[PDB]
Amino acid sequence: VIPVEEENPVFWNQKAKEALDVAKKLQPIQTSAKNLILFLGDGMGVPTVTATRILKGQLGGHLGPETPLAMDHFPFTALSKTYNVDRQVPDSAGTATAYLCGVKANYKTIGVSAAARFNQCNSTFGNEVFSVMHRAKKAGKSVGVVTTTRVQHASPAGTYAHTVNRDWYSDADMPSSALQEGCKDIATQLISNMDIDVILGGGRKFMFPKGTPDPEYPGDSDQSGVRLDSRNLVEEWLAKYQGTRYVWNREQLMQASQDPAVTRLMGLFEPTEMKYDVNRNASADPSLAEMTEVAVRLLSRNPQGFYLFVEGGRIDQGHHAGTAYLALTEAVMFDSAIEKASQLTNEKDTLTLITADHSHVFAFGGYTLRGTSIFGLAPLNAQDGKSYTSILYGNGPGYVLNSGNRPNVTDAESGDVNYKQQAAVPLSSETHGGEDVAIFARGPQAHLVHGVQEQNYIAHVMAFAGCLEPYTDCGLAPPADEHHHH
Amino acid sequence: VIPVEEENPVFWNQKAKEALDVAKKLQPIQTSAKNLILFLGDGMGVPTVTATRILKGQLGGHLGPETPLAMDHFPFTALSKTYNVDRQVPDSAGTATAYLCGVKANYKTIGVSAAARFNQCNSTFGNEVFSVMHRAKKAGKSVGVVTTTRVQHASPAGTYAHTVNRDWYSDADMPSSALQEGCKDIATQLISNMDIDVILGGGRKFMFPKGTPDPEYPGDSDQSGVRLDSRNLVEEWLAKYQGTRYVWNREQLMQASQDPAVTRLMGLFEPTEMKYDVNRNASADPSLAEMTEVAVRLLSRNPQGFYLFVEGGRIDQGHHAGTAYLALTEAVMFDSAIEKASQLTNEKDTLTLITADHSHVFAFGGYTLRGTSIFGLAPLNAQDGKSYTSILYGNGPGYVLNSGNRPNVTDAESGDVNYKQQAAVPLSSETHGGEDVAIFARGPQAHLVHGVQEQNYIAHVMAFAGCLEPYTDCGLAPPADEHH
Ligand SMILES: *[C@@H]1O[C@H](CO)[C@@H](O[C@@H]2O[C@H](CO)[C@@H](O[C@@H]3O[C@H](CO[C@@H]4O[C@H](CO)[C@@H](O)[C@H](O)[C@H]4NC(C)=O)[C@@H](O)[C@H](O)[C@H]3NC(C)=O)[C@H](O)[C@H]2NC(C)=O)[C@H](O)[C@H]1NC(C)=O
Ligand SMILES: *[C@@H]1O[C@H](CO[C@@H]2O[C@H](CO)[C@@H](O)[C@H](O)[C@H]2NC(C)=O)[C@@H](O[C@@H]2O[C@H](CO)[C@@H](O)[C@H](O)[C@H]2NC(C)=O)[C@H](O)[C@H]1NC(C)=O
Ligand SMILES: *[C@@H]1O[C@H](CO)[C@@H](O)[C@H](O)[C@H]1NC(C)=O
Ligand SMILES: *[C@@H]1O[C@H](CO)[C@@H](O)[C@H](O)[C@H]1NC(C)=O
Ligand SMILES: [Mg+2]
Ligand SMILES: [Mg+2]
Ligand SMILES: [Mg+2]
Ligand SMILES: [Mg+2]
Ligand SMILES: [Mg+2]
Ligand SMILES: [Mg+2]
Ligand SMILES: [Zn+2]
Ligand SMILES: [Zn+2]
Ligand SMILES: [Zn+2]
Ligand SMILES: [Zn+2]
Repeated sequence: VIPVEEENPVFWNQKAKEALDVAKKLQPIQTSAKNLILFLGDGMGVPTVTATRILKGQLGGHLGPETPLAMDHFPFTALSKTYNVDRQVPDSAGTATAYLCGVKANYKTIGVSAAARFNQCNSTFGNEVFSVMHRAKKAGKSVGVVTTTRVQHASPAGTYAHTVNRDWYSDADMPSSALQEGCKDIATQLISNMDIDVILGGGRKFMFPKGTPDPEYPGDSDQSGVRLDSRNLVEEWLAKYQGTRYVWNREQLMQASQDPAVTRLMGLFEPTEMKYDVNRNASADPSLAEMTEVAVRLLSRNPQGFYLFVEGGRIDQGHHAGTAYLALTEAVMFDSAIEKASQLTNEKDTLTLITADHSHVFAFGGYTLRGTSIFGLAPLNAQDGKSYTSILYGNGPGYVLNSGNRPNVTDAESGDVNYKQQAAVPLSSETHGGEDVAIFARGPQAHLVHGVQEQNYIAHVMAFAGCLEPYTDCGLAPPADEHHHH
Repeated sequence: VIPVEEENPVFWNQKAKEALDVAKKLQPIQTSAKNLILFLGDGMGVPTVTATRILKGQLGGHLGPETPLAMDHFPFTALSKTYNVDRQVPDSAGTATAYLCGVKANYKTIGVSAAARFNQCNSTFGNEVFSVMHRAKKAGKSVGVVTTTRVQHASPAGTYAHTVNRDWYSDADMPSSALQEGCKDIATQLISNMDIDVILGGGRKFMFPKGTPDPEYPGDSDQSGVRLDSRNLVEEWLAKYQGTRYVWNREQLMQASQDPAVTRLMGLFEPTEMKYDVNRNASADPSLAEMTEVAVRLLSRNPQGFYLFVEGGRIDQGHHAGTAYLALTEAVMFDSAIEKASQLTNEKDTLTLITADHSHVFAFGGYTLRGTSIFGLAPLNAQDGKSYTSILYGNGPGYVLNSGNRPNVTDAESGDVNYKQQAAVPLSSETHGGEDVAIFARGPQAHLVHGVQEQNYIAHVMAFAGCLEPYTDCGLAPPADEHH
C-alpha cells in the first residue's frame, strides 16, 4: 500500500523538521529520582520491537511501521551488551544479575558474582551480590515486583534471590546435599531475604505444602502445592507486617487496590506462569497493564519513593515455542503496561528504563508490502516454488521436514494463533540470540543512558539516580519541576 | 572461558562507575559542523554489529564481546525505522533516498519521491529529490563518495542520482523506451548531475565503451567496458575541471594522494564490486580504510569543509550469499575505516554518523561459550542428534533439504571462508530484515541523534548541522574548541 500523503516530499521534510525541533528543545533532568522503574521485555530484542510496532500499529487501524509504540516516545536510547561472563549467548538468570545487581555473572545463576559456579551450593557463600531493589528498600523506598511468569522465575528472582541454580523454585526441585549445605529454594528467598511491598504474577504451587488444592484448579493434582517442608510461604509472608494482603484472582486484586487497610500485596494468579494474554480469562486473570496500575498505586503511597520491576516475561516463552503470534501479542501488552505507568508517574521525579535481558534468533524479511500482516507471506514464492512467511526462526520447534518436503503454507495457516514459523534447525525450544538490545530511558538521570553500554550499567544508572548505595554521595538535588520539554 | 578478573564484583562496579563518569561529563557540541561524515554499513543491523564485535575482538587476541568496536565509542545512539513507503522490509535504493535525501521513497528507486513508480521512466520528472551531498556542494563544501561496491550501486547513487530503476547502471541495462523518454543511466548521472571531488570504489565497466579492455583483466570479455553510446565517462569527468586524476590501482591511489596538482580524484578499482577484503590483493587493491584516508586528506583541503559518504557495501553481499565469514570480515574492515577517519578528523568541527540502511535475517544463538569463534558450533547437538552452528539465517542459499537429511557439520567446515550457514527457506539470495537499525553520532549536533527516529531524519540532522538547505537559517555558532 502506498499512502498518498507519503508520496509528497513535504510530508517527510515536515516530519523531520518537527523531530529536529523536539531534539533541539530536549533537556536532561539533572536531579535525583524519587521513583525508579525498570520495564524488562524478556527476550525482546530489536527484531521483536519492530515486529511489535507493526502488529500494535495494525491492531489500531494503521499501516504499522510508522505508528509509535509507548516505548518509542522515550527521549534517551542506548545499546546494551548482554553476554554472561561464561557464555556469549546468555540466559535469563545471568542477565538478571547484571541489570538488577550491577554485576555480570555466570549462565543459570542469580544474585551471585561469577566466582560462584552453577549447581555448586557451596560456591554461593561470600559471592552474593545485592540488587538495586534490596538497596532501594534499605534507603526506605517501597519495592515492587510485577511479572507474567512465576514470581520465582530468573528475572524477578534477580531482585531478591542468591542462587547457583535457577531451577530451584521450591525445596522439591533441590538435591538433598544443597538443602543440607544451607541453600534455600527461590520461593523461600522471596519471603525471607528482604521486605517486598508488592509481589504480582504467577507461581502459587511453589508457596504451598504438597497437595494443597489450587484455588482455580482444585481437581487437578498437577496444579497442587508442591512443597516438601509443609510450609505455607504465603501465610509466613502475610505474618511479617500489619496491612499485608494475598490475592489469587482479578476481583480480589481490584478490591485490594481500593482497600485502605492494604499496604503490602502479594498476588499469585496461576500455579506457574500466567496464561498468555490472548488465552487470558478476563474475569479471573488480571492483564499486565492492570497489575502495573495496582503496583504503582500501592507503591506511590510511600513519600520516600519506590523501586518497581515490571516484566513482560512471556515474550521470551512465545519465541521459545517458535510461536511468533504469542511472543508479539505479549510484547503488545508489555507496551500497554509502559503506557499505563507513564499515565500514573511524572518524569519530574521518576526514572523509567525499558530494556530486554537478551534477544532471540527471530527475524522477519521477504520484502513484504507496507500494511501487510507481520504473520503474512512474502510476496514471491521461494526457490522451491512454495510460499514463505516473513517471520522465520533460526532454530526451535518450528523445524519441519515432511521427508524432503517443505510445507507450502497459506496466509490463513500462517496467521493462526498456534502457528510455528519455519526454522533451519530442530530444537525442543528456540534459543536466545547474543546480539545487543535497546535501552530506552525517561526521567531524572535518563540522559546518562547513552552510547553502547555493558548490561550491568542499567543497575548502576538506577542506583545513582535514586542516590542508593554505592552512590549515597550522589551530589544530586532532590526532584523538583525540571522536565524534558518533550 | 571464565576470565578470573571478571569473578570479582569490584571489576564490574569499577567499569560501571567509569561509564557513569563518562556519561556525567558528556557535553553536547552546540555549534555547526564544518565537516559532515556518514559511514553506512550496508545490511549491518544490530545482530551484525554484535557478531562483528566478537570477531574483531578475537582477531585482536581478546575473548570478543567485551572488546569495543571503533563505533562503540560514539557518545550518541538512536534507533532508525527503515521501512520504504511501499515495502515494510526495505531495499538499498529506497533506504538510500531516506538517509541521503531526507525523503522516504519506494522500493528499488533512487533520489525520487514516492510519487514516482518503479521502472516507469515518465514518473521521474518533477519527482526528483536532492541529496545533502548535492546541497553541501551548493554551499561550497567539497564532496566525496567512498564504497566497496561499484560506485553506481544504490547506496552511493543516492548521493547524486535520480532513477526509477536501480538496475540502470549503464545504457546497456536500459530499455529503449526509457532512453527515448529522457532517462539517464546511473554511470552518466555520476559525472553529470553534480561536481563530485572524490569518487572511490569499483565500477570501471559501466564507464567505458563496449569492449574496452579492463586495465587489470584485459583478456576477460566479462570485465570489458559495457557502454552502447561509445562514451568514455572517465575521460568526460577528467575534462570537467583542472586538477582531476583517475586511478585504477593502489600504487596510483597512494601517489595521487601525495600529488599537490591533484584536487579531484576518481578511483575505480574493479570492473564491478571490489574484491572481498579477505580476497584483496594488498599490492594492487586499496582497503576501505585506505580509501577513507585518501578521501579525508583530499577533501580536508577546502577551508569551507566537506561532506563525505563511506559505505561498507559488501557486508550486505556477504549476507545475501549466506556466507557470514564474508559479511563479518567486511564489517571488521568497515569498523577500521571508522577508526581511520576518527584519527584524521576533530569532533569539535566534524559531525560523523554511523548507521545501516537495513538489517538481514542473520542471527547467532545456541548458548555458545565465552571466547568461542562466532563461526563455531553450539555446545550441544540439536534435537536430531546432529550439530548446529551458532550463526543461522532465516532464508537464502544456505538451505539444505537433502531429502530430509540435515548435515552434521564440523567445526572445520563451519569456520571455512566459503561456508554457507543453514537456512529455513531456499532463496538464490538471503533477504533483508525489516527491523530497526542503530545510529551512532559524534561531533557538532550529534546530541540531536536520540530516541527512535524515522530513517530520513539522518539526512536532516546532517543538513541542519552543516547549515545546508533547507536549514541555511540554522542559527548555529561556527565550530569552536568544545569537545564531548
Ligand atoms: C474463567 O473463570 C471463570 C470464573 O471462575 C470460570 O467460571 C467457572 O466455570 C465453571 C463452568 O466450567 C462453573 O462450574 C460449572 O458450572 C455450573 C455452576 O453453576 C452452579 O449452579 C447449580 C444450581 O443449583 C449449583 O449446583 C452450582 O453449585 C452453582 N455454582 C456457582 C459457582 O454459583 C454448573 O452447572 C456446572 O455443572 C459446574 N460443573 C461441571 C462442569 O461439572 C463455575 O461456576 C464458574 N465460576 C464462575 C464464577 O463463573 C471459567 O470457567 C474460566 N474459564 C473460561 C474459559 O471462562
Ligand atoms: C598481486 O598484484 C601484484 C601487483 O600486480 C601488478 O600490478 C598491477 C596492479 O593492479 C596489475 O595491473 C598487474 O596485473 C601486475 N603486473 C605487473 C607486470 O607488475 C602482483 O605482483 C607483481 O608486481 C611486481 C611489482 O610489484 C612485478 O614485478 C611482478 O611481475 C607482478 N607479478 C607478475 C607479473 O606476475 C602479484 O602477482 C599479485 N599477487 C597475486 C597472488 O595475485
Ligand atoms: C503452493 O500453493 C500456491 C497457492 O497459494 C501456488 O501458487 C503454488 O504453485 C504452490 N506451490 C507448489 C505446489 O509448489
Ligand atoms: C554428528 O557427529 C558428532 C561428532 O561431533 C556426533 O557426536 C553425533 O552423534 C553425530 N550425529 C549424527 C546423528 O550422526
Ligand atoms: Mg524471564
Ligand atoms: Mg488465574
Ligand atoms: Mg506522566
Ligand atoms: Mg548498497
Ligand atoms: Mg583491483
Ligand atoms: Mg579525532
Ligand atoms: Zn530472558
Ligand atoms: Zn529464554
Ligand atoms: Zn542495503
Ligand atoms: Zn541487499
